[PDB]
Amino acid sequence: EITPDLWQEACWIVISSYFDEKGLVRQQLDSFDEFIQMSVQRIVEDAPPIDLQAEAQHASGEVEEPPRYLLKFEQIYLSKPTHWERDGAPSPMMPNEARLRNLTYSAPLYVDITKTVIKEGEEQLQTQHQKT
Amino acid sequence: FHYAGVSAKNVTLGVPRLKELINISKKPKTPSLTVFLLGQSARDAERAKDILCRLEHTTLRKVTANTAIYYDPNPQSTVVAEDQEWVNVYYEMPDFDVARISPWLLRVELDRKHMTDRKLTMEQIAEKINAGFGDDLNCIFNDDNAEKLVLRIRIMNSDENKMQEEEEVVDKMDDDVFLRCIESNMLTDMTL
Amino acid sequence: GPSSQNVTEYVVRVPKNTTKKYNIMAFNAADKVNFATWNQARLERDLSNKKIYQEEEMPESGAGSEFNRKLREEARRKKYGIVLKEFRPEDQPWLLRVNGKSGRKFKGIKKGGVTENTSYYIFTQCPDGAFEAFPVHNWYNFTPLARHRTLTAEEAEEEWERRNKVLNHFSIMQQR
Amino acid sequence: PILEFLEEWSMENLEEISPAAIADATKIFVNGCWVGIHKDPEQLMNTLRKLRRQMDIIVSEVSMIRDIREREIRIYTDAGRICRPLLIVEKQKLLLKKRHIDQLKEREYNNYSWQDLVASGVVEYIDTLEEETVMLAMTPDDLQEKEVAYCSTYTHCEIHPSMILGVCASIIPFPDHNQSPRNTYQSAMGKQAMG
Amino acid sequence: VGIRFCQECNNMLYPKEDKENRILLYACRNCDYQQEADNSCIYVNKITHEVDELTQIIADVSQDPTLPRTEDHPCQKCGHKEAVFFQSHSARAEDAMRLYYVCTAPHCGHRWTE
Amino acid sequence: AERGELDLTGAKQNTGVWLVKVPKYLSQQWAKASGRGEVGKLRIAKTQGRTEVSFTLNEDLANEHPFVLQSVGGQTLTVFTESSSDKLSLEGIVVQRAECRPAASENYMRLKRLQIEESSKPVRLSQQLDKVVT
Amino acid sequence: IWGIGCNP
Amino acid sequence: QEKMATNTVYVFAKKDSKYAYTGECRSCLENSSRPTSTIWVSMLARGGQGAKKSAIGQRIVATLPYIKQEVPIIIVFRALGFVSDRDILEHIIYDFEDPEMMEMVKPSLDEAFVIQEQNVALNFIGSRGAKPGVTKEKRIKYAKEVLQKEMLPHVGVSDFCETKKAYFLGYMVHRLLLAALGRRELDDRDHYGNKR
Amino acid sequence: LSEKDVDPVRTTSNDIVEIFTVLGIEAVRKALERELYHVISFDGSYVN
Ligand SMILES: [Zn+2]
Ligand SMILES: [Zn+2]
Repeated sequence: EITPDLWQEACWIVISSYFDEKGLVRQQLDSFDEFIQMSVQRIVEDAPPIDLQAEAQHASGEVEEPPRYLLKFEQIYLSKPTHWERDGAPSPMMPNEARLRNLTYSAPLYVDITKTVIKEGEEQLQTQHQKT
Repeated sequence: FHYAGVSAKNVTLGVPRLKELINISKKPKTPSLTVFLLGQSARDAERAKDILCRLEHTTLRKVTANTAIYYDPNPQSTVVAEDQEWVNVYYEMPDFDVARISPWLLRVELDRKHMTDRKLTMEQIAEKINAGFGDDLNCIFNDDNAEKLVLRIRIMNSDENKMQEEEEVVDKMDDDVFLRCIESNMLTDMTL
Repeated sequence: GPSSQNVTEYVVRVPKNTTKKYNIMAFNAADKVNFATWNQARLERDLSNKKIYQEEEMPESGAGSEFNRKLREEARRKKYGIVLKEFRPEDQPWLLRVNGKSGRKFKGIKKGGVTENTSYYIFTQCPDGAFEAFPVHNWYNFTPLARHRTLTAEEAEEEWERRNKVLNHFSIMQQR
Repeated sequence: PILEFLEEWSMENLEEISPAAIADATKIFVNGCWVGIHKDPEQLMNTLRKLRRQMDIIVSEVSMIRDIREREIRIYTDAGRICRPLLIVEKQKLLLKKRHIDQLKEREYNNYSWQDLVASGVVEYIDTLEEETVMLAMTPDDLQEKEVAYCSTYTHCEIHPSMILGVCASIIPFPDHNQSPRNTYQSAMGKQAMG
Repeated sequence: VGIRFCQECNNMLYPKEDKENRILLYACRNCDYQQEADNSCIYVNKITHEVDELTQIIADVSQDPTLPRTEDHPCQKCGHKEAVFFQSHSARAEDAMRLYYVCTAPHCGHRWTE
Repeated sequence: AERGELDLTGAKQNTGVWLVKVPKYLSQQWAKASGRGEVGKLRIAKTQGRTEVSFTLNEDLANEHPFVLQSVGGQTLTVFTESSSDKLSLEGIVVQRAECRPAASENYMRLKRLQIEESSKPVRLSQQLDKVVT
Repeated sequence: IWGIGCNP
Repeated sequence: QEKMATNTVYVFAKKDSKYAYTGECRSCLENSSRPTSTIWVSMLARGGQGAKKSAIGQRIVATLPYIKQEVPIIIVFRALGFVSDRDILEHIIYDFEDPEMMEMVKPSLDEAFVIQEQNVALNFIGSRGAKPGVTKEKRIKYAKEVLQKEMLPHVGVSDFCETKKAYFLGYMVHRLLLAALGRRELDDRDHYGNKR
Repeated sequence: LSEKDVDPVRTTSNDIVEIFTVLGIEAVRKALERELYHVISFDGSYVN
């Protein structure tokens, strides 16, 4: 099944297959896809949770009385590119409209955030804010 | 890059040389000196070779095959088997033995190819080393008939005695470390 | 004899829980560790937090701030950094002192690389004749410390200033 | 995944390694971190290359390099490594055969593409570091075929030598018959043409 | 030549001379252990550094696809015809283009220079 | 006799123990029940000048594991236990090391891929949203 | 592009 | 944008620099976070001449990140906790049989023979650190933090990873020694394998 | 120049600063002219 002296056809058939599957600008598109799909979520998850507490508020017995607020970001979501008009009504933004009207081609970025309140009342409440 | 092999020397030419001359740089990139021979030395290649040897810097490191630092408590013991014969000959009528003998030994082997290429002599090297370090170094040199050229060096016998009643406990570098420093200085700056 | 063709097969037992946890104690071969001279030994958690973590906040903590000044002092120290960490012994290295102070001292450090895809078990002979396997809770590599005179830090700094020690170093060690 | 597989395939970890044993064994670096040593390097190298060509655990972009003189195996999963696809040569025969080009020729209504060629093991992506360990043939038929012996151990083959040129230099006709500065100048002039 | 580490402290032993017995002793500075030296050589420096590269060559290099191979030079040890041949591949090798042959075939591992 | 004293009786008796590296599937199979007191049988067959070690998986557990030995002369290993009563003890000295390897070659890679997918489940990725959140 | 003595 | 490869050891020779051979490694924490921190291991040239300097000849130094002054390498190994000279050389020299590499390591061992305490070495690193140090305790803890995080992050950043860092540091030294002996060729900056 | 069997008259160095320290300012005038002429005429070009 060897291909002797038919190689000029075969090499260009395989080259054509390469260029059909992978375009000339595949590197930029693939790198940006990696960014959005993985790196943004990983950057959100790598960030340490926010820990906050009051500075001995009320000057009472203060046995850990100041509440502790803990925030953890999770599950980043991206919408399709959208343009909001002067009326405030969202609408999809086509690239040519961005070119003509000098708009920026951007997409909204949403994160789920979980907020836990620890007031040393023997109860902790973990409210969740979806798609902030 | 596009000079010729006729020059047979590194030569700076073109814009860099123009910059060197224009700025009168203290250090040229390729300092060179053209020596014209006076008389018969120009006519005969061998005499020109003699002048070359006179004009080219030569150190002990260039002519030294290898250096080894040994500890030999007794010179007569001759820890190295090879040096037995000439050490025995030298110590049949020993010189400077009355002061003392330093136990640490520096043994230097000189490549015959380099020695004959520069036309150096073992006695000449011994004299130069003796003059450079005065009496602090005692040198033993083989005859040229010996297949391996060996130079044996020991610390000063007077220094080994210290010639001092107090003797000072400073004990700077003891003798081995001092011998290593001597070896490095000899190799770098002998200027034979 | 039977030794040239002996076949031994034993039951394997893995108890769900053991009162004593199982660890690994590894000594370097070059150390030449010998247990014949190990008449007594002392293994305990380190106190190096004395030098770098705790009781280092002894004097400034008990200086005597009070009232509004006490509230401000506590809050200011806490917000200045991120609350200094105190003793949490279970997450600290181990110190071994064989035969008291006279004998050699070793330091064991938990193997940092976790075995997320590996487990280690130990087989021990028992009268019932069945092997027993116990999981390795932790791995420790112990390295000895010589029972020799140790240079003082201040003296060490003074000596290092004279980095060019032309004089013999051995005499310097003898002087100390 | 590569680290897990390496642990499976008899790679002693640095922590468990006796310091004396390192001298006689190859060091395995993954993404520049010295993971461990392996007593038998060649078997591991062949297994890694088989896995990559089957695309099982090692992705295609991952590059394995073995420096035989320095006793080091380096595996890079890092981003930003530049790679070019090359045909694979086993024995002295190209792995690409007429059946593959027949399936590619009817690329429509056969759903056979470059990804199928990569998965089949006919082609492979090789970065420069791995290029240092690869014997390449410019043209398959000429170099692979037996002649006066120059190399009998070709491991890869170039798909076509004209693919070394870029986008602007590819429009030059008969580039090999021009002086090199002229090709460089045309590459710049072609960007300024009108169309 | 070789460096010896003391058993008691696992540190380097430095040469020392006992004046009383005129005996060379390798003694650590940190600990008092002293050992008589059999070699009696403290420091050896080879300025020519004419060290054979046959020892440094690894037998594993025979597996390299990129190395040239000759069947003209047979192996001395086993008679295998193939033998990869390569140059010094070494910095500070001065000026040598000698070919350091390595016999192919498994486990022979024979390195010879002609 | 003190709290920090190490019971070196195991060292005095020179009790010999074997250390083995075993895979996660085997350990997890053992941990599934972990209380039945039985997980398998270790069979060692010795010949004139060669010894082989193998482990058989229990039939209930499954619903061959050859062992490869490793030299222990390069490093000395001992096993010590920290009792819940704060009485440290030494069990014995390691005299042999072994590794457990899977029998299946290719189909085992399928189980490895399943394990990789299970380990990749906690990994979270950016999610595409069709409609902008209001 | 010619030789070592010429031009590149 | 082209950049030099991270998490790799490259040995170069710089004529102008006092170091005859310098080996550098730029380390990043798996690209997850933090700027890339470069640690250089350099060998001082034998050109410098003195009664002790000529005797020691080439002496290895290390330019740890966030420490202003060059630190002798044996001191760094002792700071990591490997006090014994034999163990340090075990990490640096993989085969003790070769005499030339041990000869190369000997001068740096002599330079650091004053410090034989891990705590003292940490205090020395802190004291020569660029950031000011008020007390010995603070200096020791600060230098320990620098070694844990700032230096060779890719090998490890936490989880008692001193042995891995020691082995990689010893690999850097081993490669520098091999370059100095001439057994390995100095790396080339232009190679596109290095240019991510 | 001091070494025996070396011609003191014709021996010349390419470094102009050495010529200045050894032979003087007029000798440097001539030597600098010679060196510049060499750099100019190596290609064959001629400057008056
Ligand atoms: Zn000692
Ligand atoms: Zn052979």
